[PDB]
Amino acid sequence: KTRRPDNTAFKQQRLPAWQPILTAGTVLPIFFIIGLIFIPIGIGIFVTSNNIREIEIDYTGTEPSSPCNKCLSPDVTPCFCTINFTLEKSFEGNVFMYYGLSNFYQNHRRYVKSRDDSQLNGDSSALLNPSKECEPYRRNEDKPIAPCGAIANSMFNDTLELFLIGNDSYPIPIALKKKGIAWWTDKNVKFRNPPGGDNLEERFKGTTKPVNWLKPVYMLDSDPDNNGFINEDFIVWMRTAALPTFRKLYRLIERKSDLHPTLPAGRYSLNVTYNYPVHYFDGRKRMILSTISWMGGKNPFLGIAYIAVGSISFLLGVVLLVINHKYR
Amino acid sequence: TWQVKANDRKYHEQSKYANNAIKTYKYNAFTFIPMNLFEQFKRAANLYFLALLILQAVPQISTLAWYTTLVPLLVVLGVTAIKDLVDDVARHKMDKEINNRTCEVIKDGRFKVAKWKEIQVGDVIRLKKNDFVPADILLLSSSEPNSLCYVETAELDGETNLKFKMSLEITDQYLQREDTLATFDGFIECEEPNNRLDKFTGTLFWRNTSFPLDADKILLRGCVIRNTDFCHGLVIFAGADTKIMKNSGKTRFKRTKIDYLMNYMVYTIFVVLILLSAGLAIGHAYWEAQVGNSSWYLYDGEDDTPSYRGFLIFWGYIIVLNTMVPISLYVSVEVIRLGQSHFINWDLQMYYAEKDTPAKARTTTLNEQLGQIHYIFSDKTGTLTQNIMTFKKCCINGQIYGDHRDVDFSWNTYADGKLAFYDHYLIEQIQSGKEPEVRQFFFLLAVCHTVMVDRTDGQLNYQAASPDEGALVNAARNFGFAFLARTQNTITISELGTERTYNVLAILDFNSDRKRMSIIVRTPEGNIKLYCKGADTVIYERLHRMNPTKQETQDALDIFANETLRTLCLCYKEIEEKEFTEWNKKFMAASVASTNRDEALDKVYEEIEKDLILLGATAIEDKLQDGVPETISKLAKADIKIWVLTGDKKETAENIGFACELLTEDTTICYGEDINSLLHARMENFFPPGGNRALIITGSWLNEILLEKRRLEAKKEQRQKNFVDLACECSAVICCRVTPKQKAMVVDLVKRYKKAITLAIGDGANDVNMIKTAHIGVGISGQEGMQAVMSSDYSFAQFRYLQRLLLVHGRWSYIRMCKFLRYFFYKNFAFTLVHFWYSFFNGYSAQTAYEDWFITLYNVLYTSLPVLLMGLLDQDVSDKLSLRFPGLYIVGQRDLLFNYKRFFVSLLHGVLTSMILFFIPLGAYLQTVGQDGEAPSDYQSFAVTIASALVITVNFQIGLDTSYWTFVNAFSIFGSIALYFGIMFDFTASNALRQPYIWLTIILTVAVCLLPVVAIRFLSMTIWPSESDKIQKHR
Ligand SMILES: CCCCCCCC/C=C\CCCCCCCC(=O)O[C@@H](COC(=O)CCCCCCCCCCCCCCC)COP(=O)([O-])OCC[N+](C)(C)C
Ligand SMILES: *[C@@H]1O[C@H](CO)[C@@H](O[C@@H]2O[C@H](CO)[C@@H](O[C@@H]3O[C@H](CO)[C@@H](O)[C@H](O)[C@@H]3O)[C@H](O)[C@H]2NC(C)=O)[C@H](O)[C@H]1NC(C)=O
Ligand SMILES: *[C@@H]1O[C@H](CO)[C@@H](O)[C@H](O)[C@H]1NC(C)=O
Ligand SMILES: *[C@@H]1O[C@H](CO)[C@@H](O)[C@H](O)[C@H]1NC(C)=O
Ligand SMILES: [Mg+2]
Repeated sequence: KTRRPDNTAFKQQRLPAWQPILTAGTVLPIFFIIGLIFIPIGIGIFVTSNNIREIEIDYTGTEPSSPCNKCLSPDVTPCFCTINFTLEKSFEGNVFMYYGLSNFYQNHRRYVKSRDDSQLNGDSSALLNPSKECEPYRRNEDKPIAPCGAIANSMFNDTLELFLIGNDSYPIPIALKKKGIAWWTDKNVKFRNPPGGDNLEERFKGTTKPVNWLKPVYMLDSDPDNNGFINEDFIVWMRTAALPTFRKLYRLIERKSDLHPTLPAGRYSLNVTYNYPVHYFDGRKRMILSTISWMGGKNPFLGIAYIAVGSISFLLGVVLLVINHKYR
Repeated sequence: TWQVKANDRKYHEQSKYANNAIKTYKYNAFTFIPMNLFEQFKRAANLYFLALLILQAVPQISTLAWYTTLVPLLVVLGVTAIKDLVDDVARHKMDKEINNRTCEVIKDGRFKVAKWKEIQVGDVIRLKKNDFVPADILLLSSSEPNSLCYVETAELDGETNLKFKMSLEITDQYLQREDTLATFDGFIECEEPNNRLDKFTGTLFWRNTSFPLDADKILLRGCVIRNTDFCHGLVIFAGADTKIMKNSGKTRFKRTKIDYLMNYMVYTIFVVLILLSAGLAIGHAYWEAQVGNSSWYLYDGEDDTPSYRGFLIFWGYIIVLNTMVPISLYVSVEVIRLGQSHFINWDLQMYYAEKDTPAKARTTTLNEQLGQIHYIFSDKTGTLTQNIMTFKKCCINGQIYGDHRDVDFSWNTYADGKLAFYDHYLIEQIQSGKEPEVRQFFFLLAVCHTVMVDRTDGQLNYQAASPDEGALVNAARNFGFAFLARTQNTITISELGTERTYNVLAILDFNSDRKRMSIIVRTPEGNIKLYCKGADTVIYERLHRMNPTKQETQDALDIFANETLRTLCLCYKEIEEKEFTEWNKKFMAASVASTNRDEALDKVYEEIEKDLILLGATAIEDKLQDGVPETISKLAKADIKIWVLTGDKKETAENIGFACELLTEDTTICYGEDINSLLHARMENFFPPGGNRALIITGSWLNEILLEKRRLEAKKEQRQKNFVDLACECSAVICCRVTPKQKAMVVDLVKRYKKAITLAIGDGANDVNMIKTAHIGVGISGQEGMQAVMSSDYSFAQFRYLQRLLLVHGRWSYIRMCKFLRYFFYKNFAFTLVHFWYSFFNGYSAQTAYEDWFITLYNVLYTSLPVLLMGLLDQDVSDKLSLRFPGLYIVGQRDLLFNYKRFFVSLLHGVLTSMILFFIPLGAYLQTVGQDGEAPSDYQSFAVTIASALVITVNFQIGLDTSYWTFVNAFSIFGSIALYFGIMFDFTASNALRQPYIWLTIILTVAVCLLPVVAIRFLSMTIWPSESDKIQKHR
């Protein structure tokens, strides 16, 4: 036929290699060292998570006999709801203020896609020409919606205020920072206002507000840094969640200058303006206060998961060790 | 009834008669593109991928780009179309060569050239020496006397020995000249065309008289004229009615058993995919009825009733869950098959040094079926033997010779050099001449025969109808006694370089019943010698009492018999002058027909060969290819049954059976007559031949057994079934005197009535039909025609290379394929079913759990290379251990590595892995991941955690699978994981992977997915170690 085949390792199927056999001297360790590493990490996660103070107030007012039901039927548009909660243990360090929403499918296909990524980046071409992707809220009557899409339209617009009921019974307002509650990349890369100009009014010319928004994206916040597409509250909302039950960062309570705790233990009342309706689809708005931990946040499931997995792996190796002994 | 008129161009032109052109191609220049219908319909996966291409085209129902599926689809169809284009284009070049073969035809007036296409029924032709017959012709005349022609039917049966063919006496004495052939007008009413070769029924109507015809007068198409300057004939059958072309089969598209398994195990995934999507679609119809309508944030205009919304995503979930039957599997298999095939070509242990002819995998689609072979159907001559029938030993007088005791052959100028005779005592004795019996022995070998001389270009080549006789004359020539030439009445022989001419006066004929032949040669001095040669049994019955060497020669015959060498006793006589003169007058009276001419000849023949003197017996060795006896035992230990389908006569086929150790003294031979009693006994009632263990059936007896109305067909199926069960339980079956179609009939019989996977191996045009019929076809190189090579999936020169094809390249190719398929189905079921689990947490709205890019590149960059190198570089045991332990081949024959049980276990493993990959993160994101201003718990970070845990999990699962960890295997497995993280770390999603909780979750989902696999795999081998495991454990 043809000349002699060349003699090389690959062609002759004689490439150097190591043949690994699942010998009992190797599988048994990786079932004990794994079962020995996961338990201390499982205890470390579980013990630290339980040391994170957290109070979560459910103020949707669906159930009668609560001082918040009046806002389920808001005859007068500005509805104010007040709920009292007690902090038994003083919160330490930075305290994070979230808002929760249950049975709120932000991961729906028709909802997740319903945004124009180009417009949010500051694409002047798409500023007045939002894509088909945000079809249902592309244009209000004649001119386009600046934050087009269902994601921007259905934004969470309740107002939350924290008041400390001091010993004198005079409510003390609590400082709440609305800056730095979004990803650094989101503020400075993903979300940007349209280029040009100095005032946000001229930039957003010929663009209507979303149909559900009370006011346009002109004056989401007084500060020029926190208004427009670069608004923290708007950015945090558009950052879609993965599951029906989620909580999004709302405010920060930075470390107090004095040594005493940021939120000393006592009686607290939350002054919330009821604006967002959720009771139609059996939703549940909530306010969550949490304290920062050195190792991330509060995750009990991972703790019990490692105690279970660390324990299960240890037992499997023992069973494997016994089975190996019989068949040795 | 066929009707042929000589030199009447328009007898039937007034469809049944076919012009003498052939076609073996399947495609024209236009109808090749419609070949898709044989790809789309045969493989359902091709149809399903076409549905996705159509399904993803309409924007109304779409969740993925339809360009990502067209490009893989074209590759899947493209490679198989280009692969089958070259196969058919090759068939066009060979068909053109056969068609353009030149011949001579009686046109109007004279013999003028006309190609093989231009030949038609009833068209007189002339053929020269060493010229192919164009069509089944009737011999009318020849250049040598009595209008006698010798033709080499090397294609009808794979034998080089010449065949006797005789023309009609009436045509012999009239149609000698060219002019008489032109005016010849002969009408033939012969049998209709059929596939039978040794039978021809017909008559020649001419000169107001009918002359019956027979197979001797009819030359066939696949034959070459030899030892005659020219011959004439007229075509009877032509083109496709030719008996060679009717002894041929279609070029079916051969598919592996695994390919057939995936058909039924891909229908299952379609049913599940439809049920899942239909099941989720019904769930969304209820979800939109209750939660979707009142969810104001989900309002998008275009009011669709909840039933319609569920209907729309039923397709939306087909695209989302389409990767259950990935198109990448059928794109990667092309690489696996192509790479595996190229290992056969590159194999240096299957490279034949002196011919410089490495192996060749001519069909890459069937690589993994070499590990599935249940039967081997092998030609005898050329495949098992070298087609060299040498002369090895001779017990001349009483002493045995050729025992390496103590050649140049220069002392005689006629030494061709074919003989490799090593003993020197014979050479010294011949030249010395101290024993006259030595000279008489070799002089007999150059006398008593029918061998013919060539003297072509000064070379004293020999051609004979009996291969044994040719070896003897060639053997005699090397020892000085050269057969110079022969005319009708006298024979010339060169003895030790001295001219010597004898006037032969009688040549006793050779017959199968006769088992011997003799020749009365009158010496120039005056002595009469009746030289005789034949089988030992018949010869010893006709010896004179004086013979003292009978016992000594008989002992020598046993020694030759033990060595598996054919033996023929030699004898002469000293008939007196007057003694033969009376007999010669009697012998001439016996030449006439009288009544039968058989008894008259048979009678007088007996008294001629009485009172003889014995010289000895020869030892003709039918050389076997090196490593053939080792191959048959090596493959026997692999539970492979080897059948020998051969065109040689029964005795030659039986003899090689003992040489190859297919038959042994233990085996008792069941012949055709014996079987017919058993098959008839079963009809009037496992088979007793299971204890006999051997089967030698002539092709003629196959027709009787096969027997080739509704009730008749019932017996036909039952009669075929009975034979196969009887034949399959014998250790060795040797089918002799079988036509090329009868070779494929037996292969079809085994395939249909046992569902066995068959390998057909052979050389020459004889075996092409069974090479095209068996599941695997192997063509031995060496034939100048290159006809079995070109029609065979694989081709290598020697037979011993079949050990590496089956036990190394076929054993690995099955293991590597099964490991590839099972993991590739696992890695996509685990990857694609996370969209099913996430359906319950997103309103059943067909939202993918991974980012869009990860959907596209999962099977491209992140999990593509590790499995391709496992499909090419995975060896359970080394090549030496594969051949040292043939029993490992039984793993593939029994379908142990890929089944429904093994397929569903991969689905079960994939389903649980998807369950773990989604629900362990779900626990870690349902409540709180490490949360602050810069935190995951997005959808993007949720998708990153599953993708990262999925990439590491599957790339760690292949690491367990690959038992041969080459540096490329290690680089690919760790490079795929490293590449995935390299891509998504700027060479958004890099924020999720920069936190402890995300990595702790990923470290968990990886381990929970893998640790149960390590425990299960470890327990499975410990409790139930496989045969490969034991050898690896004891390696
Ligand atoms: C060190 C780092 C290593 C890793 C990075 C580099 C690795 C690169 C090396 C090897 C992998 C090469 C990529 C092949 C991917 C398989 C096909 C496939 O998956 O199709 C995909 C697209 O694929 C395409 O669109 C391009 C296909 C081109 C065919 C190239 C043949 C393979 C060459 C091999 C050369 C071998 C060389 C051997 C060397 C000894 C889509 O398939 P799917 O998703 O299943 O479809 C389901 C969805 N659908 C229906 C909507 C479509
Ligand atoms: C806070 O956000 C909510 C959305 O969750 C706002 O409620 C929505 O308000 C818009 C108008 O501002 C409603 O759209 C239409 O209003 C007209 C009246 O102008 C009415 O006739 C239409 O039928 C339609 O309702 C929209 O319906 C309403 N949301 C729902 C679920 O009904 C709210 O106004 C926002 N408040 C502030 C202070 O931003
Ligand atoms: C909650 O606090 C407010 C103001 O402090 C008070 O008027 C109201 O009665 C309290 N409600 C309950 C149930 O204690
Ligand atoms: C709550 O906030 C509103 C709006 O600023 C204010 O009018 C009210 O006095 C606050 N306190 C309540 C409702 O107790
Ligand atoms: Mg042959």
